[PDB]
Amino acid sequence: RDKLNNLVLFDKATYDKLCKEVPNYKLITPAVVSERLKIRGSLARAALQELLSKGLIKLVSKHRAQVIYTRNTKG
Amino acid sequence: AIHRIRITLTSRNVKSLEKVCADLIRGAKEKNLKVKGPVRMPTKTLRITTRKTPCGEGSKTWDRFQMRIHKRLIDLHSPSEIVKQITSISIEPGVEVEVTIADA
Amino acid sequence: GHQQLYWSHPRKFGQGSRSCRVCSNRHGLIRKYGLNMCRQCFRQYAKDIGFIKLD
Amino acid sequence: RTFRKFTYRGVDLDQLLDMSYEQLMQLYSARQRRRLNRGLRRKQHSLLKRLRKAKKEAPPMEKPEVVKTHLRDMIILPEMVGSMVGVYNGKTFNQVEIKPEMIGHYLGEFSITYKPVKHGRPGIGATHS
Amino acid sequence: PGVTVKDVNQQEFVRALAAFLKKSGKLKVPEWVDTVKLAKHKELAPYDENWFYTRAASTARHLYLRGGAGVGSMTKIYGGRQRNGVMPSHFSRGSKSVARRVLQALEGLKMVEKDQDGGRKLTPQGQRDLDRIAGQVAAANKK
Amino acid sequence: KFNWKGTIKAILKQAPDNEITIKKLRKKVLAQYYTVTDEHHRSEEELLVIFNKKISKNPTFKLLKDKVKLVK
Amino acid sequence: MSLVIPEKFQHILRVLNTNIDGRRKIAFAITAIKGVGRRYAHVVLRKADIDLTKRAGELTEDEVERVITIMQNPRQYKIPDWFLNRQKDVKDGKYSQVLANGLDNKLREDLERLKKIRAHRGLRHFWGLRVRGQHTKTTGRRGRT
Amino acid sequence: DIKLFGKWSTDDVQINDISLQDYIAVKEKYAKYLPHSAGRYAAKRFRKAQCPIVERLTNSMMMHGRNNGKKLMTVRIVKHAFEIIHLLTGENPLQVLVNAIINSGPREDSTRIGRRQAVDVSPLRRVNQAIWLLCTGAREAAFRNIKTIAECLADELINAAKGSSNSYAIKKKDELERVAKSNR
Amino acid sequence: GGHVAQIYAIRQSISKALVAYYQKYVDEASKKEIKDILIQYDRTLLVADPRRCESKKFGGPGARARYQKSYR
RNA sequence: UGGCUCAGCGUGUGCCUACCCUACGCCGGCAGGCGCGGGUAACCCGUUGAACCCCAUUCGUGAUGGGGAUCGGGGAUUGCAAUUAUUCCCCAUGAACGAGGAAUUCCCAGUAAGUGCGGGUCAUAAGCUUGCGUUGAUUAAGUCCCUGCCCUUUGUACACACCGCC
Ligand SMILES: [Mg+2]
Ligand SMILES: [Mg+2]
Ligand SMILES: [Zn+2]
Repeated sequence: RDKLNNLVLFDKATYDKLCKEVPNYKLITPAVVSERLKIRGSLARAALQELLSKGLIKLVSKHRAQVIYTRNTKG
Repeated sequence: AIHRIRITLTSRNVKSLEKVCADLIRGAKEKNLKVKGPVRMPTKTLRITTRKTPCGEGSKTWDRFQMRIHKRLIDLHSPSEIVKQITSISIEPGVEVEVTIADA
Repeated sequence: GHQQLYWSHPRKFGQGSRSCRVCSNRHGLIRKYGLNMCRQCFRQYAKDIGFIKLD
Repeated sequence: RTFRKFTYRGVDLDQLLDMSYEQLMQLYSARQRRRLNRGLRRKQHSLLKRLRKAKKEAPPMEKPEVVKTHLRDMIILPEMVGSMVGVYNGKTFNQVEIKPEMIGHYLGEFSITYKPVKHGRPGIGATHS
Repeated sequence: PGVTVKDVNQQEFVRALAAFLKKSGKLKVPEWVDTVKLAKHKELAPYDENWFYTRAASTARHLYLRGGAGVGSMTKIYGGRQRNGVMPSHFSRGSKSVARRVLQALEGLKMVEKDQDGGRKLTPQGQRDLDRIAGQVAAANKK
Repeated sequence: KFNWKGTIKAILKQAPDNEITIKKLRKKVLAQYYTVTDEHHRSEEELLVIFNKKISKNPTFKLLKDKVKLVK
Repeated sequence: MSLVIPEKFQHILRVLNTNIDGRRKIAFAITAIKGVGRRYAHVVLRKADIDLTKRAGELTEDEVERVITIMQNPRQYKIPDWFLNRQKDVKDGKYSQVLANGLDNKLREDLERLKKIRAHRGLRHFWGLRVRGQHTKTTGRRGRT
Repeated sequence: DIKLFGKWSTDDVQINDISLQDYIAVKEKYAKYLPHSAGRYAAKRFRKAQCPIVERLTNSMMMHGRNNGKKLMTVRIVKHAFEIIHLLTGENPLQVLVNAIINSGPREDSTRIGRRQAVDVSPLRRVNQAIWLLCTGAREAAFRNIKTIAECLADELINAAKGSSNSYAIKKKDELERVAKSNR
Repeated sequence: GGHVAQIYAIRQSISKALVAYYQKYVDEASKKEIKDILIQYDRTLLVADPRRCESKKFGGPGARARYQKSYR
């Protein structure tokens, strides 16, 4: 554990890894998807807002210091 | 006028000031005067705090002096030819008086 | 002496202007409320000026 | 040494000599401009008079006579260039060549008031535990 | 109904009023609005192209709910804490020019004028169209 | 080994009129002792009584009732 | 905005002599050149009319060239006069923003002309001492032994 | 009925331990809307026993020195943490907080000067100690990290309530129990 | 006051005003039931909190705290 | 970066003695300037639109948009005079510092701590002090272990009194 030092404007591999891995697990925050894939964290916020614009995820809290998303329910 | 005048009473002593206000007001009320009662302006506290030692040596103790000023206002509705003599008989050396017209 | 350079440095503003009204000292001068007394002389005369230690 | 241009703010020393006070106020910086816009008192003018007299009494092609002064807050004016000024330290009168490229400064910053220090050995209690 | 300025949330009221005020292109905007620094106790001139419209909006709102304000009142209103290096912080006032300019620009829209005392206050036109914007934003939030 | 009499004499030499208050002398001597010594078992009170024996019990020094003076 | 990546993403820019990190956002990216701070970078990109929300890598080379030619020539493009770095120079009187190793050159020549006339500030720069009138008894020993 | 933060109905939680259900205040009479009041809970002994648990957590969260009066920040920190917890596990956030406090409070400790004997822990010291350990674990996990303080608190509480030897709190509890056992 | 102090003053004033309005103009048992349902939830809804603030004393930054003391 | 929204103490034109607090309008990007009023004061500054806090934005674990030392250039204000930078403003410059060894201070409820605001000093001026509110806790209701204090019995070759005497 020396430095993180990696990522912004992700490639196609990280893009479709996001699109198939992110929208189906429970806690979706910019921090957990930043540390999850490799994402910087402002890019994570932008990507999560774009996913919410498509409608693959659900907005829960939306505070200026913490934004919380979740997967769509299954029935 | 029929003249409205205002009397301002200031002192450092509360009890003697209230004695002067009370005796002036009852002397006015017995003389068929319409008087607005003593309006107590908020008291002023002058708060010099100093170092308590002539030199600079010691444990840094401080003196906290204070002096308090109390104000009252009394309003009268008759010419001055009776109020000058009714206030000249209420002196009580700690009280300092301005008499002034509502026009001033 | 002579007249045009004796007291010629301007004693306007500053510690060379002001002095205690009792002892003519220049240090520790209280100029609040126009007392213009040094702190030691004020402690000496505060009781009969009207200032009381009350709290 | 290749070029011989002085060019203080884009203007060289000749038209910077014949120009009056009110536009070399605009030529200077803020502190010197405020000093000039405000009153320049009697003893400053006496120093300038002595400098002009010692300048014009000098025989050609050597330096003029040294003029002493206590006024180590005088603005170095273009009128003052090439003069011989002794500026007081409190202790001595220091010989200063008024060069052309020192015309925005005070006389006090060319006569140092203290001896720069070179340290001896720390004496006894100079190093505690 | 209802409604007035007082009974709606003021954040998106300022957002909506600035949007209305930008949309009708009659507000006079000076030429230096991108080099201002906006009240010298802060750096980095605002992260917005259109800060002038929002400032005019909040000035109009403040003059609506407290009248008689002048340039000193506005430079007290938009003041803040000046971080001051290694020395401790203090309170600094706002920029006087931007307050004077937003006041004069709002006077150009005939929705504020100098009252009989010092300062400025809303016209009936000004409080009319602020209450209309308040009605719009209140209807937007409730529905 | 710290030299008590030599350090006290050196301090008294670098003094106006070969004269110093007991407090200033004690301060400088103790600072010197702490900055040169190799022994550590000695306590503060033992050092204080050692210093008192050094100054009050030397024929080269005199006590002018609050001070130490170098005699010739 | 940007969905995945620009295909032609310049990771490291090379502008005057310095390496501009292309992953930073553009104002805070070009602040890595001397003479240009956060404030000046923000005003020159406001004058260049580029979107501030894009990072330094996805600027095209013409946009970079425009940013540079309005950075080196600020007065022709209505940068305010009081905003500049070297204004009313003591050598030529003209107003400029020194923005390069030339800024190092200008600082060097200011120091050596003060040293050459042997003024007090030049003398204290010649020694290792503080210039702006600070007390030197207690602080400032980190550079010293 | 009171249903703290407008959700998470309170009257379903269970405190299993007798010793700590005497000193944990999440039940129906200590059921309040917000974890904020001007309580005057420090005027006598054991008045903090009847302060509700969520407000004790917010009180201990308002600490490292740059956060000393900032209670509204800690109220929304706790609110966000509770939403994250209910979203992660589906359990009532009050119940998992109670289980974390149960599982993180040490039950034996050692003290002297001449840690000589191992003593027992009062069932108010272990509540305080558990809250302190949980808040310290969340604080140290979030310090130089991208993760915000809310989900750090959330993961601290869920790992402590399961019991994993992976929270800071239960690691510290086990280490204290081990040292106490060493000289019992 | 501040932000929070104003919040608490507002809610105490509303509760006490409802209790006074009920007691002066409707039956006393209604006042008793609203009053006691307010007392078993956060007594400060009806009774003011008397703790104000303590004065600074001249040896430190605040009421109780004292300036740091140096020994040597 | 923007938006929103709340204080309390208290000072203000002076014997010698000039030096007050400022609203409002205009000019300047700012510091500031120029006019015009009010206040010897519960009357005017002033409903003292304080800061932290609150809401929204950008940043994203990088000595980084953390931090702001050091230094260059320029503009003002006070002053009779600012250089050894008075203070302030603007653009640049962008150092140590990644939570601190042995030691050691203060503190138990509106307290500690955070956060600003007055007064003194003051022509010019607070990293100091003395006050004031604002947000607001953790732990404790004990003991004599360490540092000391008081009382009783006791020992003593001390009485400059254990830093003693020897
Ligand atoms: Mg405090
Ligand atoms: Mg940096
Ligand atoms: Zn006196």
